[PDB]
Amino acid sequence: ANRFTSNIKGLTQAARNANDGISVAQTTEGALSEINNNLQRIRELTVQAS
Amino acid sequence: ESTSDPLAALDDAISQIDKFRSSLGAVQNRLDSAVTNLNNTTTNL
Repeated sequence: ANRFTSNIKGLTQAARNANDGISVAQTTEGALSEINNNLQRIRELTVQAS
Repeated sequence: ESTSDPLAALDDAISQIDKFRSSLGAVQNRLDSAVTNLNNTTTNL
C-alpha cells in the first residue's frame, strides 16, 4: 500500500506538470500564429511590390 | 550539484523504513503470543 501511494502521488504531480507543459506549448503556438499572420501579410504586399 | 538519481534513493529509503517496520511488527506479534502463553500456563500451574 505504501508503494501504491508513492506512485499515486507521483502520478498526480506528473499530471499537473504535463498540464503546465501543454500550457507552455499553447502559448508558444499562439506566438507563432501571431508571427505567421504578419509574415503572410509581408508576403502579400511584397507581391504587390514586385 | 543535484542528486544523480533522486527518486531511486527516496524509494530505497522508504523501503528501508518499511523493512524496519515489518521486522518490528513481527516482534510485536511474537511478544503478544508470549503474553498469551504466560497467562495460559500460569493458570494451569
